[PDB]
Amino acid sequence: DIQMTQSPSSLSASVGDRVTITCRASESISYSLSWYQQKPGKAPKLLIYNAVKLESGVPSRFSGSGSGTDFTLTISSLQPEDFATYYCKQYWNTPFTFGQGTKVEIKRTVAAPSVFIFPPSDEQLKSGTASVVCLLNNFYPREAKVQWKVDNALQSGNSQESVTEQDSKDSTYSLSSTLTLSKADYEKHKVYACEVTHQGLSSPVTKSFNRGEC
Amino acid sequence: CRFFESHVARANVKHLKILNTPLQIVARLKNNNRQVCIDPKLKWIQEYLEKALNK
Amino acid sequence: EVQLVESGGGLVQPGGSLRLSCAASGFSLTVYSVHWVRQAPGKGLEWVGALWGSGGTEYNSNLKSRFTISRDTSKNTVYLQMNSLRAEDTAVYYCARDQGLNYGSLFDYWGQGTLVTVSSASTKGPSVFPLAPSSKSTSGGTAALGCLVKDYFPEPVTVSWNSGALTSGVHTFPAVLQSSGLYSLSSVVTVPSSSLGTQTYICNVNHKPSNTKVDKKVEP
Repeated sequence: DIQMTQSPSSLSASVGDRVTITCRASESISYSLSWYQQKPGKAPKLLIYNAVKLESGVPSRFSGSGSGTDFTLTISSLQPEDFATYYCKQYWNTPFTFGQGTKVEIKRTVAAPSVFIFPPSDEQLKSGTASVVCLLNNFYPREAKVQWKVDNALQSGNSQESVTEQDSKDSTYSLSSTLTLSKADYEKHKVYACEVTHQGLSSPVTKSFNRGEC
Repeated sequence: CRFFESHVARANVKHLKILNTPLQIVARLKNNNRQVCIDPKLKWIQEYLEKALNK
Repeated sequence: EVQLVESGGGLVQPGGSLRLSCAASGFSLTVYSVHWVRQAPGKGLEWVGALWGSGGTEYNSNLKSRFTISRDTSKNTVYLQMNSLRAEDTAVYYCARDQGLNYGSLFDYWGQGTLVTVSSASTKGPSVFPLAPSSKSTSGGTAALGCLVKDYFPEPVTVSWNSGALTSGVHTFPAVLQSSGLYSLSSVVTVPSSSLGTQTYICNVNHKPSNTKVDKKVEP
């Protein structure tokens, strides 16, 4: 069984940079190798087949070469919409086998996150659980720090973070932070604050609300 | 035969068909069921013919 | 105009069975071969098996024949029968048409994908809560509102805004499995704080495995 392997697993380059992705086979596959592009939540899109053939409709900034056990996909000029995971597929022998993928991220100028704080709605409080949500919007790089302060006390072990995939147009991210505590614990405090530290921030931004207000 | 179809994957070949001089090798393809003329001097054809002749 | 549509995805118990469909239009199964490919969540792609136009079947040997690929030419539809499922069989299941080039099998047309989850857990519908866009006194930059889709199983959940009228500014976060074993996500949207005082924002949550659909209007 031919196993395909790719290098590297991830990479980040700028708009206009040449980028290559290696595909190795555990065994000779001649020229029977293809390249697939897959954006988040979507199906793979065929790019290169027969090692070097570009299929109709695919921009010629994509290019392929190689033979035997070594193959390579070249993106000659990176575009913001190139954000995707790139897979190589071998159709020389059954079972047809895919590489584990290569993650391509777009490098861009530092963008500071716009921050928002959301109090738990009264409709939710009925069930007995409060969810406080901090929203970090449209920032780059993706590395950010978010701390929860409840009446100026540092929280730990209650929050959960989630990040969106990179934007296909402006290459930014968005991060949500959810603080989860019971109805009892929520109603024994006042100030609920979200402190955000980021590279685009000259100074950490803090968004906060009280309790029981409009 | 004729000319030789280039870069046909082995996994796409159902069986081989040797014609009586009209080497003439024809491959039956699995994905589209066509009959394609294969290149006799390809390495994987020479190994395929050995498995059939019990060698 | 070639269009592939999967269906039949949903929750299954371990050891259980399931069938998927793939209705193809714009081309004939008698001419073109069709393949099944699966992808575990956050993982790689795995070729399940092939269905030729001739047409016989080709399978991936590593699946232990716990799957069966079938065809009904009169419906121009392909099937995949899944038997004695494991937790590891939880994946998005695509079908793809074989381009039919002499080179070999190449997937030129794909379906949207359908998600099979294998778990002993019970189905639960999402409670929908509003994330109120409190200004709270600053209006000039973009305001932020959304919905809190909490406590549901299993994936996926479809979130929209104003029946699709809003196509920009919306971030629907990937669900995060909580300690309870129930998924949860939020769907935010940045809109001009100028209105607000005019535009009415509604979120459209849909959870097919639970048969529940909730329309929640988010107001300041």
